[PDB]
Amino acid sequence: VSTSTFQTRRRRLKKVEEEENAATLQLGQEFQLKQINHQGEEEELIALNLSEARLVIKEALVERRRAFKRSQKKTREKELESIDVLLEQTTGGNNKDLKNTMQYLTNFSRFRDQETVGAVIQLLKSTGLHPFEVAQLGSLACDTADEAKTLIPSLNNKISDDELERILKELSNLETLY
Amino acid sequence: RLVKALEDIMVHYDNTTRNSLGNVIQFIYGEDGMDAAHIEKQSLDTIGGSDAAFEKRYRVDLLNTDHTLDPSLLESGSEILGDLKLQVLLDEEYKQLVKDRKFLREVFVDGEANWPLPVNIRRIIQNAQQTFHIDHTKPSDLTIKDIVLGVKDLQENLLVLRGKNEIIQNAQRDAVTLFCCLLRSRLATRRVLQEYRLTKQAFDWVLSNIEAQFLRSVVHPGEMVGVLAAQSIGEPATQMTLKKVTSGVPRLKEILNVAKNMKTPSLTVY
Amino acid sequence: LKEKAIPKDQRATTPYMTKYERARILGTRALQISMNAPVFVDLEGETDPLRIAMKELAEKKIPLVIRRYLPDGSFEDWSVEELIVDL
Amino acid sequence: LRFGEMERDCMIAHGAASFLKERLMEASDAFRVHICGICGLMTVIAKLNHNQFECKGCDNKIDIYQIHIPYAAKLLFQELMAMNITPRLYTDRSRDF
Amino acid sequence: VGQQYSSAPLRTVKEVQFGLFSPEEVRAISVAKIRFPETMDETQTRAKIGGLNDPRLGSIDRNLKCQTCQEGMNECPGHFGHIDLAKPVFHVGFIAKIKKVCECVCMHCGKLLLDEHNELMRQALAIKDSKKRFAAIWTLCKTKMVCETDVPSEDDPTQLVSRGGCGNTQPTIRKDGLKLVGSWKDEPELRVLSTEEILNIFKHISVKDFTSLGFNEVFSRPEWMILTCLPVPPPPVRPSISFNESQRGEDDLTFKLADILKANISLETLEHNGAPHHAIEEAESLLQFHVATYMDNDIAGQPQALQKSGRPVKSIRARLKGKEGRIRGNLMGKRVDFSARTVISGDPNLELDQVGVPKSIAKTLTYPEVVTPYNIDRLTQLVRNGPNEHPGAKYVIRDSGDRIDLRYSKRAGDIQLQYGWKVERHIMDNDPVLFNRQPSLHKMSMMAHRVKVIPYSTFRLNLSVTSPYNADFDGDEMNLHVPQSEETRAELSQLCAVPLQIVSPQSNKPCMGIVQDTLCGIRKLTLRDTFIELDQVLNMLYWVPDWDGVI
Amino acid sequence: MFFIKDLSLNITLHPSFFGPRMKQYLKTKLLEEVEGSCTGKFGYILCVLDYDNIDIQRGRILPTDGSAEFNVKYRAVVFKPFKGEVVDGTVVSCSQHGFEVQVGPMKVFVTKHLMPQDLTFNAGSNPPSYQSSEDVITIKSRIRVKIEGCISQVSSIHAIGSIKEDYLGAI
Amino acid sequence: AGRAALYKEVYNVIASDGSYVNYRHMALLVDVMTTQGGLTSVTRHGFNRSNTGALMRCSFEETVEILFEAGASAELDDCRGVSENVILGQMAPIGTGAFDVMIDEESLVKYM
Amino acid sequence: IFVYQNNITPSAMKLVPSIPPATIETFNEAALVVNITHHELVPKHIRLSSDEKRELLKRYRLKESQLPRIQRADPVALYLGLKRGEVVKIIRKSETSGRYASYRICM
Ligand SMILES: [Zn+2]
Ligand SMILES: [Zn+2]
Ligand SMILES: [Zn+2]
Repeated sequence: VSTSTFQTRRRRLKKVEEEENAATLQLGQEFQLKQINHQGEEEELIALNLSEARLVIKEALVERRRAFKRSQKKTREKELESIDVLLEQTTGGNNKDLKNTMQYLTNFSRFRDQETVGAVIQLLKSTGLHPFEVAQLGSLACDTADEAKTLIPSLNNKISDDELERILKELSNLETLY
Repeated sequence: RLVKALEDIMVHYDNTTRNSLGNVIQFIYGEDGMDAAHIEKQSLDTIGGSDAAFEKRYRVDLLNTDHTLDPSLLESGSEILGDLKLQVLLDEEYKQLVKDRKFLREVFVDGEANWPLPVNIRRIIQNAQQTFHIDHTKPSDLTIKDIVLGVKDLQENLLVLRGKNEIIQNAQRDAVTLFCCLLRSRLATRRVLQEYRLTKQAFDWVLSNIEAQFLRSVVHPGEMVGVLAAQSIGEPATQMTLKKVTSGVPRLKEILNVAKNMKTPSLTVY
Repeated sequence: LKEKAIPKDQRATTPYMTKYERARILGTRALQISMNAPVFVDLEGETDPLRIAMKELAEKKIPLVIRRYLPDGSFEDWSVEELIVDL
Repeated sequence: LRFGEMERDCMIAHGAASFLKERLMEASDAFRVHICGICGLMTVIAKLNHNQFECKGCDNKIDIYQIHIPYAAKLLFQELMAMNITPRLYTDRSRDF
Repeated sequence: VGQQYSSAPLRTVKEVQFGLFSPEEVRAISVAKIRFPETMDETQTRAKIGGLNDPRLGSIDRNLKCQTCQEGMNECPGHFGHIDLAKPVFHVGFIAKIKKVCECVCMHCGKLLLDEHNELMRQALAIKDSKKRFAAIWTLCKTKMVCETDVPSEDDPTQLVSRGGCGNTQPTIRKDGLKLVGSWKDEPELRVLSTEEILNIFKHISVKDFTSLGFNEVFSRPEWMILTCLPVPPPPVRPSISFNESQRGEDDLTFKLADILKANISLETLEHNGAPHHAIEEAESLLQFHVATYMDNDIAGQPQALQKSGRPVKSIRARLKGKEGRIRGNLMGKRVDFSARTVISGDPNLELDQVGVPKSIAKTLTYPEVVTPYNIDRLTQLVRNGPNEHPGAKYVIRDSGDRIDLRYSKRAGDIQLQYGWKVERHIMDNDPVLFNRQPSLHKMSMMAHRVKVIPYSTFRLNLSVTSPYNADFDGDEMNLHVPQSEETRAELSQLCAVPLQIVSPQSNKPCMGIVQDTLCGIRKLTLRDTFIELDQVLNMLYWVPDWDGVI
Repeated sequence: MFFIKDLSLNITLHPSFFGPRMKQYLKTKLLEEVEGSCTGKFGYILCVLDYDNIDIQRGRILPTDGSAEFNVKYRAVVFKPFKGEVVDGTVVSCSQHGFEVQVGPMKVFVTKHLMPQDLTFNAGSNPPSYQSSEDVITIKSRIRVKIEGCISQVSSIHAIGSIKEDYLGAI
Repeated sequence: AGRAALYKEVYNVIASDGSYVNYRHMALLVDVMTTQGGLTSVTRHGFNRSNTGALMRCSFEETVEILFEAGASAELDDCRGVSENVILGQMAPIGTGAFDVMIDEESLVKYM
Repeated sequence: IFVYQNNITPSAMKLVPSIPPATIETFNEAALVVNITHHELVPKHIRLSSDEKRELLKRYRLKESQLPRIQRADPVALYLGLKRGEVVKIIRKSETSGRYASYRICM
């Protein structure tokens, strides 16, 4: 009667396990790499960038707006105003958090096209770097290898500085004009 | 005490009698998988009497003028005279009945005909003779094939255990054994067309009623067989208002407590 | 395990409904009919939820599924429509 | 009136599980406790007016379950607790068997 | 439910994990400190002092308090406390298991007296049943009374290998009521074994040994068998009943607990101050008594903790012991609501499947019905009729769980109904019930009948139905239980009903037949000598309810 | 950062709702109970994806009341922030103590001391701002912040972030 | 042969009173007593020595004691027995409570 | 198999399980005289193979503990030379079925 997951550990009475969550990929019990899909199989962790996320949300809101019409029988600035409208229909005011997240995601959007976002994901998943690193490198607009290995301190020497610079310089070309 | 010792014990969705742990006690409750209340005391006609009286009541010979069924009893009776293909089935029936006689005389030392079994065969016969207005004058239309193959098929439909595999099929076969012997004893080609004089309609109805009444008789998964058994032992032990050996309440507590130091130790040599 | 969900094919459990089963299906269904649950069978002037449930089982218009548990942990899911109420 | 062990026996034999549940709980005794998801003890300080919970010695204001058990059971458990024995109640199993 | 809603998810107990309380865990869970050996009356003020009873634990009066939860007396269970014992003490039940483990392990080092190297030990360690494994291990190493350091190898015995440490001699331990004594060997060193000594040796036992001795490193650690911190039971376990004002009305356990605090304070005092060493162990042996006598008074070692009256004190062990105890007195067998007991009288005009219930029991026993469209009109009329007009109701429970007592309700002659509410109505005719007779020896003694509300004080059952109930009408009393749920009564109808019990599965035959009056009557009636004329025959036909109408 | 997790929810239905379009009310109650809600263990549960392909399942009826326990299995876009996480956001409120930068559904507070030397508070300019020889943080400016600590609350999760370390602050 | 001899005597005691009991009940108690590999007693030293849940075993003769052996052997209660569900005040898996009930979303829309 | 007239010394019997994989069974001369299985109330106990055991537990869906047991030193258990873990399909006579197939595992 609240919100349940899928993975449960053995209640061996003791509690001392919940360690500090750090920059160096120390995610939560649920948030680690080996996430389990609802059908009962292994799945790599899901991590979206500040654009891809907005796209997923916008897709699912359009699909709920449409899912309701079946059962009803028996640039930049324009987007803010369109999102206002869709939200006011798909949600019941309570989602004040989701509405704010929609405004923030549409504001700080790195790439506003599923096409460009796709090409970005192709360029990033090719690293072999962890989903959170992939997502964060996709939401933060860096220019330098030093800037990137500092804002994302999980990198360090998981990737070559020059190679990371090549990825970085490619992202800047992929950038969206408002 | 008895109640407590048998609490957790009940019949499961597989017919196995199990406890709280899940350890098996009885593979198919009561060794037959039948509910106590549906069972009635009947007679096995394949046990007693001389092998001659047995022959007189079960043996059918189409090939012998001094043994053949009179066509006043069977419509196909005049044309049955000689048919070995049919005679081979009569020899199958009679071989099964004789195998039955020797099996029953092996299960019961004394050879008692009277035993508790489901489906009151006695009743259905009378009931058919009431419903179909059976007259012991006009001949029975039935084919000697319709009878023998009707009983052979009925046996195949008398289920207790459904499971597809061998162990289950063999278990089903074992548990139904005694009832199939009684069924064969009362459904022989002499009895069917002489003692009962069943018509095709009456016979086919009788088979359906044996099938339904048997299928109903199977124990119900959830039946608290344990507690029921305990109380079935408890009530007559309470209503116990009582050549020299302890019996009644003393011998009873003696057994329940498994006395290594028994009051009346008796031994009987044959 | 949820693997213990025996397929709709292969069923060692009896096709008939047990006395314990019909009594609980009817009890629960009448209890729901009293919590003002929707009645599928057309009420031939019926006031008593028990009778309503009895007709509901007669017209096989009950939406209930009996999860029969096999001792080992396993289970065979059967419908009220699937089961025979010969009794 | 006493629904004694005798009556218990008979109802079980009959197979009327829901009646016996009613007669043991619902009608007679009846009680609801707030046990911890870590240690199966009635520790959780349920302040249900403002939905505050917490199991001190667990730092658990998250995993709490409400359970329907007779007050004589809450009692039995508290008397076993009183003798230094832990009668831990777990809502979900592991044994299978 | 314990009345009032909580958003906490409702679940069922699917596992019961036993074990021991860790003194650190008792200490952690503890809501109160426990320091005062008194009760209430802080400077004689009718209020519990911050020491024993409600230093947080729980209220003794019709006034809120229970550390931040409160909720009153009802709905809120008691909250535990702690006692810090100046010296540790043995546990009554664990005394023998403590002795057994002491005989199993070497003192000072804390290692098993027996190792894998022994063939019979290998044969023992094979058992994984905690009970049988430990039973084997103790019987095996109770003989060994020297911790072997040097053990002959699985090669040739000429080469002894060091399995462990200390070639120290073990004492022959024997009981003495509350304490243990051992001896080493001219003359045996007969010495007293202290709680502290035993605890440290237990603390030193390796987890391998722990489990291989019939324990568990997580739930039940051998060390915790010796109590350091006592768990203080809250007021619902030890009720204090302040009768209006001028009275106290305490409980047995409360007294024993206060006696423990007395013994503990007297011990602590001698530890800090003047310590004559073997003069202090006097208050320790008394603490040993008080603590063990708080749990069990019906001990073997004679002295029972008698009260200032002569009552040997109601100990926890006695509370739980069955045959009208706790288990068999409150959980296996209990007192119920919606039940009736009156004298039984025989009747030939009723039905087999019925029970004659007096109007006075009908107007008392009540079924809570649901406000449904199918019976909304009937329920509104019962609510009009009230509690005294036979076809009526006693209470009206709303969806909100609020209950209106129809009698003290001044506007109970206008009251409007809305769906899903409950109208607690009188026992209406043809309502199923469980009519049973004590002792319920077999299934049949507990049958489900149909209701027939009749005048005159007795329960009227059918003559033929006395056979499975096994009692005459010589002034026999019978129980009658009211099923509260639609499914509960459905169970009574499709399982427990009188016509279903006709054929007894105890002996595959019927249990009910025609009896006494009806029996001698039917024999005399069935004859070639028995003749009846037209006039009496017409009436004999009319007396058949299911008569075809054909003479 | 934004995760997409597979989650379940135990929704309980009353028999009155056992009418053909039940699935509608189950999906709806799931969206009432979960959408917008924040938890410590999972964070802000923002949006349940694919309204249609939400697992309905067979609902277990209770033996006390006719009510049915359903375990509705879904998938949703979730937001859980962490220490070390570097995220950009927009100012909301400001004081002598510091400014509060809004990141997604949450407010990450930047203390005075978590800002470099030059950054000096000045309320004597409406709206109260922060000054330097290049940087001026006011009402709704864009800042890149490094989260240092998190607080798990009601249907809220807050954080404390620094900007003193390199490549951070105003953008 | 022990199982057999035991039934023979139990039956001879039921017939000593001169009463009748159906084979099944007796064969049941008898097979209960033998399953354990030998002749198992019907007392505190008989059945209360079994592997069965501590809560069930405590409901007969050795209460406090078996509960102390439960807390000592960190015993686990499976909650599959009558007594253990009775103490907990729940629907025991006996009779009516053996199976489970669920509604089908599909069938609910089919009938209307 | 070793047939001893009256007794064997405990100094000798130490050599009984000493030689693997082989098993050394010991039965008294006097105890052999009369056959146990030949008695009226002794039903037929049948030794099972590893595959027969695996199929028995596979079909009924049980654990080894979940099976009825036979003592290791049982007259029929020694007669059959049953080893700890072996199963026997006891086919007996039933006054309500004719035949009943029971199963017992070694202790
Ligand atoms: Zn806890
Ligand atoms: Zn409280
Ligand atoms: Zn040592």
